[PDB]
Amino acid sequence: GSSGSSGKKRKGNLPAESVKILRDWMYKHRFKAYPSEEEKQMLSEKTNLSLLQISNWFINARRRILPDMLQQRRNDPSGPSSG
Repeated sequence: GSSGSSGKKRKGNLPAESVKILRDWMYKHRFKAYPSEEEKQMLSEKTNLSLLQISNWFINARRRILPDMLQQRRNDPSGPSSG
């Protein structure tokens, strides 16, 4: 037996209650903070978001959350472009 669903909508950030689902995972995997088509699709079921939103959130989230949980002070200023 096989089946599926669809949904197209537009919304800003995600609701904490929902984020928790993503974060909780981003923590254990904080190492890379990059889920797989499977991981995302899985969480999207609990958060009720769209694969697009999932990864999208991780992007900016990995700039405030990842660094907030991992707290890895790399201190490596990527050289400029000068162009």
